[PDB]
Amino acid sequence: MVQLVESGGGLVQAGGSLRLSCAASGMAFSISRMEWHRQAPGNERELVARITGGGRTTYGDSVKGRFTISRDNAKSMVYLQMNSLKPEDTAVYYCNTGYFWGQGTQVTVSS
Amino acid sequence: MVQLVESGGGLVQAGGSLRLSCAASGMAFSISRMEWHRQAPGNERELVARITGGGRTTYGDSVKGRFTISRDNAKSMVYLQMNSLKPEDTAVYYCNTGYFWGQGTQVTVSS
Amino acid sequence: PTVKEIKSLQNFNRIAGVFHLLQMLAVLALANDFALPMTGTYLNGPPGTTFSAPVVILETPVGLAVALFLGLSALFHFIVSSGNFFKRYSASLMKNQNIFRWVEYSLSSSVMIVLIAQICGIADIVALLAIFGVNASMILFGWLQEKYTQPKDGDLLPFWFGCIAGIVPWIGLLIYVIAPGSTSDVAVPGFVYGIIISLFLFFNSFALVQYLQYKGKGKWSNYLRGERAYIVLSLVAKSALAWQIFSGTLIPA
Amino acid sequence: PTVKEIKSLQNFNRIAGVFHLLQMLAVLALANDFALPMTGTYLNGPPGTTFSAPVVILETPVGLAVALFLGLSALFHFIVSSGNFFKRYSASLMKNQNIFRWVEYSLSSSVMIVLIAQICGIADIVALLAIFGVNASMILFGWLQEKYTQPKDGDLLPFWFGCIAGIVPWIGLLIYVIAPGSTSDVAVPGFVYGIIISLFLFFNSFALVQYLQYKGKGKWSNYLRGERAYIVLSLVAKSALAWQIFSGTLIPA
Ligand SMILES: CCCCCCCCCCCC(=O)OC[C@H](COP(=O)([O-])O)OC(=O)CCCCCCCCCCC
Ligand SMILES: *C/C=C(C)/C=C/C=C(C)/C=C/C1=C(C)CCCC1(C)C
Ligand SMILES: *C/C=C(C)/C=C/C=C(C)/C=C/C1=C(C)CCCC1(C)C
Ligand SMILES: CCCCCCCCCCCCCCCC(=O)O
Ligand SMILES: CCCCCCCCCCCCCCCC(=O)O
Ligand SMILES: CCCCCCCCCCCCCCCC(=O)O
Repeated sequence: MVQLVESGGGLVQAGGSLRLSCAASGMAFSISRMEWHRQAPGNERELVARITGGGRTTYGDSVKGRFTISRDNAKSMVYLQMNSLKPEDTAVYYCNTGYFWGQGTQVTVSS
Repeated sequence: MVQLVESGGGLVQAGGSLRLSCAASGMAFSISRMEWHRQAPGNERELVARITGGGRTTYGDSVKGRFTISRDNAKSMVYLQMNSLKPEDTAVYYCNTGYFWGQGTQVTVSS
Repeated sequence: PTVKEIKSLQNFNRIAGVFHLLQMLAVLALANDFALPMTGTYLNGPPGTTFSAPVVILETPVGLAVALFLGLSALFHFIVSSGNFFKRYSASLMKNQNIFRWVEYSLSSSVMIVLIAQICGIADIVALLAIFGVNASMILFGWLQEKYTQPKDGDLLPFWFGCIAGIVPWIGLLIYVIAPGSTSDVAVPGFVYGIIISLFLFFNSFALVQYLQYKGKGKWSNYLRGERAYIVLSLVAKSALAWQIFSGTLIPA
Repeated sequence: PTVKEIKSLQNFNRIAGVFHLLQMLAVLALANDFALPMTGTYLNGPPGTTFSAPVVILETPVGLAVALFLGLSALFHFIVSSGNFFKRYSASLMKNQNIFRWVEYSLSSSVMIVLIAQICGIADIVALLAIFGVNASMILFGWLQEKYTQPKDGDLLPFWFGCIAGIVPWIGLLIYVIAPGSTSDVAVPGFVYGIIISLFLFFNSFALVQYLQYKGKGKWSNYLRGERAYIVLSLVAKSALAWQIFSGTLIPA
């Protein structure tokens, strides 16, 4: 069974910064590709980042220059660094792979 | 780094039975071959069992019909079941691989 | 074979090359960024004792590979319809052999089969390199058969050798499709089956055309029929494969 | 070639076969139980998204493989020195070609190269299958070169094709020996280097003997010299390899 567990998030101000973490389970972590997804309360879904298991990185054209995704092998960790937030990113974030989803976390930005 | 940690052992009577366990670390556990070694206080070393990572099992010609080694993937576990003990197996047991040893455990059999 | 029959092949080859070029340009312009890995699992001790976790060595982009195996054919079909090259081409056709075709195939077919094997779930680098070698060997066997024998004489040994040396990659594909010994509950998609079946049929078609050309019946005694068949099948195969990968893998962007 | 020269080859082949049989029996009697795995890493989703941990499909024992590639040569050398088989053998030698040799080699050399690749740390099944195919293709190219051409005429195309199609496995071995992109601190032992270097030299020797036989100098114009060289090198190679694996892997029992 594949289990993805992520932590972080919470409530911050407009100029704050966050570091969300996701931990993986019994798969081959050094080859597989990991993703981060975002859902707003009232919209369908989006895409945030991909890491392709080799180093290359692609974004969603709406968070370019603000977010940064990285991975750490030998511990099975996926880190998302969010800097210079805006008062519209109130949402729920999910850690994703080849359709093995996880229970997302809440991010709130005040005025 | 490869870390092997085993637990079990202790003091028992002549007719007792034990179950030693060994847990492995950051390697490919479903392919690699695991071993169990025994050292008596006053002798050099011996061999107890091998599991060859595929299912086959070989012993040391002195414990045949008494010991049983098994492995469990998806949790990285190696189990050694000792039955019908004799008052000569007082020793220290080690969990072994391709020369990445571990800190052994003590087994004592009374009269 | 008279002069006019060899003259029409100029326009035939030019049309084929133009079609290949247009398809390559479209694929380059429309594709997104997709990649597949080449990996490797090394030892960590004595020869058969302890291994290590797999690591990723290289990453193949797909749009560039598709553009590559279309551009190769475009370039060769434009080369053949050149000047002195066409003189040597006609002279060689008068002798019942062609060389440009095998030089093209020994690269195009190898790239095709490497991509097809990679989609199915094969990642080791040595497997891909040896598949490349096997396919090139099959094409070279076909070249030797065409060079050293004569139609209607009943000698078909290099053809059988090429048939023997061209079935290994499909056995490997079958093994990874059946997947013996696995612990999983996710089924293979459908376009994988479509690709496998279609390309197997096309390869069988190429082999059959070779056999019928060198059997020498009452109708196939003319070499230009086989030449035209080899051009048309090559023009169809490339297009049949390049637009099945694109729709299903490269499209959502 | 006269009658007596073809007559001595009976005793020559018989001696070679007896030596092979004795070595096979000794290896079978003395070896312990050692095994190496054949594995496979499957997908767990879309074509390029998620993989699974490797699993072991098969296990090769080593003593039986060694006994196999010695027994094959023993059996063939005893077959050639038979009755009507010897008549056909002499008749074919009169025509400057031999068929038994290639039928033997296309299996013996393939088993050798599979074992050598497996010791270095290659475990995928498709890699081993394709290496088998490549080696067999090289031997078949040698067969075609011997069948379709004549000495001293200057045609050496299938020889070059066989040289091209026989260098892939050694490139793979080199890649896994250099080990790019790994994260480890354990060095390769010495007998691995010994095996690799010695067997590369022996393969080069076989190719050189073929080339010198078909060049046609003032001394090598006799075919029986090349025949004797092919027997002796085969008798040496098998023994040079089977006793390097045994001392270092199979011995501590
Ligand atoms: C790799 C990038 C460069 C590839 C270029 C290869 C083709 C170069 C032009 C060769 C054209 C040519 O005239 O062939 C030279 C001769 C042919 O002799 P013949 O058939 O006329 O008797 O003899 C030969 O054909 C030489 C044999 C080698 C050519 C075949 C190459 C096959 C590539 C396999 C890749 C694994
Ligand atoms: C793009 C062109 C391709 C994929 C052409 C491939 C041609 C073949 C697979 C045909 C190979 C042949 C045989 C199977 C046996 C030997 C004769 C050949 C080369 C025509
Ligand atoms: C046990 C016998 C063995 C390993 C013999 C192997 C023979 C070869 C590796 C020779 C192959 C040749 C070439 C390299 C090119 C083509 C001509 C051959 C077949 C003699
Ligand atoms: C050389 C051509 C034939 C090659 C045949 C190779 C067969 C490989 C697959 C056999 C696996 C049989 C089942 C393995 C045991 C299991 O179920 O885990
Ligand atoms: C050197 C590898 C090439 C193959 C030649 C070796 C022949 C044996 C191949 C594997 C066969 C496995 C047989 C297992 C029998 C059993 O169930 O115990
Ligand atoms: C077809 C013959 C040539 C094949 C050449 C294949 C080369 C594969 C090895 C290249 C790796 C280069 C370094 C990779 C990046 C890294 O250091 O991790």
